[PDB]
Amino acid sequence: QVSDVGTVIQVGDGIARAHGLDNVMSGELVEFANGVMGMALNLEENNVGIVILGPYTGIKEGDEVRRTGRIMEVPVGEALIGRVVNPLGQPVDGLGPVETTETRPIESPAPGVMDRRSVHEPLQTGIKAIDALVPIGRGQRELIIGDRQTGAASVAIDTIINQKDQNMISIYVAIGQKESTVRTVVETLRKHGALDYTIVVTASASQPAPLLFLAPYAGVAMGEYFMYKGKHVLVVYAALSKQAAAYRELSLLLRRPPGREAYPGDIFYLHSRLLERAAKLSDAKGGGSLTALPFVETQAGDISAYIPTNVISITDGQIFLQSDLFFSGVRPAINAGLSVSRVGGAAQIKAMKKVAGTLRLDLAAYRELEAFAQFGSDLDKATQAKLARGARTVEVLKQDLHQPIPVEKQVLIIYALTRGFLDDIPVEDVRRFEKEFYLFLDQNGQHLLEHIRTTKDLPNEDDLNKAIEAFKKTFVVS
Amino acid sequence: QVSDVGTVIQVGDGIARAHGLDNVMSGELVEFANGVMGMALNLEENNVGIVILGPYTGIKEGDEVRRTGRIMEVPVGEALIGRVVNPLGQPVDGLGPVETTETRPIESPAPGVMDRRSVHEPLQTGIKAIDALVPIGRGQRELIIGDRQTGAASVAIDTIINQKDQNMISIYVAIGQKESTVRTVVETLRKHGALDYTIVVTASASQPAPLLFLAPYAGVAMGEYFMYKGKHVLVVYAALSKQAAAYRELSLLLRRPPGREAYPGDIFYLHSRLLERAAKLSDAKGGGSLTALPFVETQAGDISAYIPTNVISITDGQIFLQSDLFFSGVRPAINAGLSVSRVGGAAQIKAMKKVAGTLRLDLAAYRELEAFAQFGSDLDKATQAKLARGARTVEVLKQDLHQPIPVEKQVLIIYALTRGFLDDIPVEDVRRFEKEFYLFLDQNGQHLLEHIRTTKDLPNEDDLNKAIEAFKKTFVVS
Amino acid sequence: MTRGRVIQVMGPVVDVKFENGHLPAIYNALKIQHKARNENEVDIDLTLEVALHLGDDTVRTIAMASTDGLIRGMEVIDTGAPISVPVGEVTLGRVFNVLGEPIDLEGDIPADARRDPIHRPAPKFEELATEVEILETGIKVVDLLAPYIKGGKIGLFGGAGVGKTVLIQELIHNIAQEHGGISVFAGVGERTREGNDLYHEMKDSGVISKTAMVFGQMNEPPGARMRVALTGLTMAEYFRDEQGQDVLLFIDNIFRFTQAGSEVSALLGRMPSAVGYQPTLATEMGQLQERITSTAKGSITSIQAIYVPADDYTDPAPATTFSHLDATTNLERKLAEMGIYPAVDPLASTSRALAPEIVGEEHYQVARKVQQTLQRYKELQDIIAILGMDELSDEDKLVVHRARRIQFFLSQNFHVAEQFTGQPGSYVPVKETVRGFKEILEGKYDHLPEDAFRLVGRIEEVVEKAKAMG
Repeated sequence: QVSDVGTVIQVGDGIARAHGLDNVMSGELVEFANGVMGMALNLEENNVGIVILGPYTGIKEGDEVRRTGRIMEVPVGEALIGRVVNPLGQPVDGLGPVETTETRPIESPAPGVMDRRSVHEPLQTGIKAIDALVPIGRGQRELIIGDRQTGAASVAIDTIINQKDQNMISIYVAIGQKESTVRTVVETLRKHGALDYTIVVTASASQPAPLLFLAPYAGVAMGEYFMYKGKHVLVVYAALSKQAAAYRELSLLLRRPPGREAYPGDIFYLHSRLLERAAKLSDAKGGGSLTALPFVETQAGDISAYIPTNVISITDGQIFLQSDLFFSGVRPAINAGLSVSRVGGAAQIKAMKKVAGTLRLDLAAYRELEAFAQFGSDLDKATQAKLARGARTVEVLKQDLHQPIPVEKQVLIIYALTRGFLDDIPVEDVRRFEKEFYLFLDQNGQHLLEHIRTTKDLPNEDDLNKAIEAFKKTFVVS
Repeated sequence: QVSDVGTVIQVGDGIARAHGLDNVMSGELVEFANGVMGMALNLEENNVGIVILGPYTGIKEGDEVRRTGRIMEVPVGEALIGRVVNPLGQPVDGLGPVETTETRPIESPAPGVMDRRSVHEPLQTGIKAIDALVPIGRGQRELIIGDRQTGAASVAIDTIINQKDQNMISIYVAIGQKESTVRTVVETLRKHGALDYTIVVTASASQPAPLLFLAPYAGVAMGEYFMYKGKHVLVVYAALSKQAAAYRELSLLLRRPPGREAYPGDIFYLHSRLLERAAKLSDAKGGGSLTALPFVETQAGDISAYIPTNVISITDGQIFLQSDLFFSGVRPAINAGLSVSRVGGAAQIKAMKKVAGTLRLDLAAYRELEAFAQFGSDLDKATQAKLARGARTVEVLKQDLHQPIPVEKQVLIIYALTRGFLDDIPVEDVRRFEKEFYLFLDQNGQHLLEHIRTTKDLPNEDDLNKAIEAFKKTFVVS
Repeated sequence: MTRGRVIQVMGPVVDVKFENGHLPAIYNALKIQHKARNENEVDIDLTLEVALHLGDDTVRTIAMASTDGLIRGMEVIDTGAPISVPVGEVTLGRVFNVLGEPIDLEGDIPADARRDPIHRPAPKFEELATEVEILETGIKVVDLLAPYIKGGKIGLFGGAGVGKTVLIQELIHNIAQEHGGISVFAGVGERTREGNDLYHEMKDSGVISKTAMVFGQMNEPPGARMRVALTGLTMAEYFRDEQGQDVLLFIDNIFRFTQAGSEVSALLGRMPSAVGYQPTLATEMGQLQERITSTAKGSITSIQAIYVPADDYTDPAPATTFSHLDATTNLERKLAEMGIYPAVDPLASTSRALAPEIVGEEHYQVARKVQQTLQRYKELQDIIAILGMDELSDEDKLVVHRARRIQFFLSQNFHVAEQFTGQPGSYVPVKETVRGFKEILEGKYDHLPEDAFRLVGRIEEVVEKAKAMG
């Protein structure tokens, strides 16, 4: 009777309780007779509280529990790119096993205060509205908050696609999403060719609460390897709201007392410990980076809720999506009223900075001119010109699905919009105008595009104006 | 080995724990040492949680507890008609004992889904408003929800009395009512002469909680006998809310885990098990039926509480009573705006069906324009006509107490009002007009009354118009 | 050994004890058959399912029926596997309770029939379909405005007396006729008489010859009221997998399924979640919905009725359900009062399939045009009801004309309504209905009376009827 190997006592709702295991450490990995991994949380006087990471149907009281001798670990390596794995690091797409050699602990200290560094490089999200009003740096932790069915996932896929050539790895972590949705997302990513530099970690709804709770930590742990080696990483958590729900269920099962809205008081620490690893290292540490874009699901557009407050406190800034404008098919409203990028602004290149101010002012004016000002024709002062120009801006701010616009063409079209060149063409032809504009730049604007791509600054205003005017002459109004 | 005997361990608040009784069944009947009855609820590994069914002050720890071997059962038979009985089956009105020779368990399975037939016969309550707008058919379980002091017991008593001529047997179950109110109700029923076909089951507020918990089940079990003999039964409970309160108190005392509003987990199961035994049997089973009219009281019209919500979800429709209208003076103050009866339509005779719809639309139209009556600036042809029609219809719908109206006279007056024949009578004399019209119809309308009675169909419209014209001519305006 | 004995009874929750080392696994089923040895006993036949292991070789189970008459000491027989339900063509045209025993009087299933476990892991990642498909139902409104996805979940709102049963019957009949796919109805927490009436209606209409029904009545314990949905789903999964054909699955009420889950969790004794619901609400819903998918050789599409508690769209149960839905159709009293069927709302109803990448740019544009025209008509109705058509301009008069024509054309005849009308019904293909709607939008048929657009379906029947009255 040697007690370096445990024995089960109680099993229920995914939580076991083994007896023995004298030399076990808190957080070690234990594997049952079935082959299911397990977490060891509480080391009481006699028994050990075990959390089961998988199907607990087959584990019966009286089974034997073994030790592995390793703290919570995840396989990491270059071979992981292009695969789909569960949070434990096992492939779920078939295609053979994975050849990994190194691992990293799930819980690791975040970089210290001296190690970090102020972020100064842009992250081209390929969306005109975002890159104009709410720019994102390469070390930021920006929240994207909105209701359901508001194209948030769409934004995620465009952001991942646009990095085709910016030498940046990416990771998409889906929490509580439907398996069919995840499969369609993987298929469209493969179709657009992004699987050469991405990794997908999935945790569907059918999977247990421990896996739902552990997935984001696994994702960021995978990221940290490249981050410390010296590359740049982008990580997109899907539903921190569902992760919080899974943790709440786990807590209430472990008999801990709840707090506000039945949430245990540990939820803020749970979120902060995760998000705080996203930082831009100094040049001495290696020059790496890691940016995150978590989402949150709200009800009826209510920011007051506990989880939105916690995440908005942790994050650098938020991007709000308005549900009402989603009905009109537009890319959901990037509401400039609540959207803010406190860290950003220093990330934007000067070329786009030169115009972002006038876009912000114009959008503020047009949005401030409500339906009361829209009523009637008594508004005969410059308000009519303001309304027409604002309508031009709103029409040009729309985008298609999975259509990343390079920053050069973004700044070109936005300058043409600002400098009055679009004040004459009716608002119904702006989209075709943009399309032919891109074609014209592709066929002739090589000098302008090269200059912007190389110097990150506007070209000669006169030359840009004359090229735009030439396109205007060659354009035909419907 | 103690097998049919046991000793008491703890006492208090009507809850006793006994040691032994190893061969007892859950829900059995247990007799104490001094003759007090008891039912065993919880069967633990060493103690049997017993609930005391009487004055428990006479039981000391160490008392002898005996076994009976009988699942909870109530006396039943034809001798119970015209008596007042507590749920245990004993008379509380003197007048000697009963002669019930057969008993049945209080817990029986409900009739199966293959033994039921769609409801197709009317239940004549004699109240014009409900009989015209929210009809009740035999075999339907309809809920009457209202606040305190809103004539709920009044409506119950009228619909009990009105069954004098038909074949129905009615059972009145008093839960938590004052003994004074129960005595007055019994006396008024005797004076009206309804005691020759009714049974009253009483559980006063002074009685211990288990009796309140058992009263509805005793009533339903008493009714099911006449169910399966082939008759028609109507049963009324006053306080499902108070029964739920008693059960909650019992469960909390027996140390069962609590849920919403400290209610035990199976309160919905209790209510559904009680109410689902009311159905209309198929012809293979004899053709019996049992309709239930439970009452629920809401404080300040809060139908959002747990018990009202559950009963609403269980039952087939609501009849709303309005405190403001009752205070204003409207009797019975039926809120026809919110009341609904899903069974209705098929529950009415053809004569009433041909007339109900027009009056329903008239009330619906008038209800939304009640604010127009403050000013005469109303558009006269439509809006003022609607106001006059609505006032006349409401004044017709008012009624006094303990005077049920036969269906023929109901449909007569409804037809007269619907066909616009009353637009001339002043709105302050319609009640006198109605009484005089009933008198005149009793005088010489016996042919139309007989035709309606024997065919359930409207009489000849020409003769009806001639008779109402004659009465209108002979009437005098005050 | 298989023999075990009872030691604790607390209402619907019962406890068992087994010889050490022979404990049944979780979710298994325990059969109790007893004969009254004397007159102080009652015959009992009860089936329990195992939930928790409390240690000490004891097991905490819940009951599927009344627990009265139980005695501490009865033998308990272990089946060794979760609840088993017959599957195959024998299930069609029958009515079962949660345990797979027929409720009707047609007779007992032979014991040799193949049976399957209730609980089952969700289909793996590999087996899922790689693209989205559109389910062509043949009902003009739904395949135009709010299309149904092969393998998706569809929410259905609406109260009583609106034609919900008629719509269900029409969907079942059309799907059977045009796809060779059976359908299964699962009445979670239904009213008994309403279920009986639905059964009678279906039997009279003749739809029941190609369906299988599972009924869980409101008088059943929470265990059965939870497991009825799962047994219906495992009935449908056999047809999805072995037969390789598209199937339809209905659920009478899912909010009641969640409520039963909460009640059983409270009985088990876990601390309640936010509004008193069980902590495991999300994972229970996930384990239910995740098996309704579309694989490489079949599909299951689900039509689920939802009742919102206290009319609050942010309640946890409606929120959790809406996290899964793909489309929504709303049934309206007003459209019911007007001579329009199936009285589905053309504005409140919505979908996820309404995108050019799925249905096509032409279909999308036609749908958007219809939406905006109907919205404009709704806006003008309020002023027109008080001002008369005189103040309406020529363009708005044309808009009102076209909107009335469109709104009346949205109606359809049904194969179901033949028993009361005589119209042989219609099955309108998507291409035909979109072409007809575009042509009506173009104004080609503005000279016809509006009543010629009433109950035809295809666009040719419109002109034939119009010629019929001349």
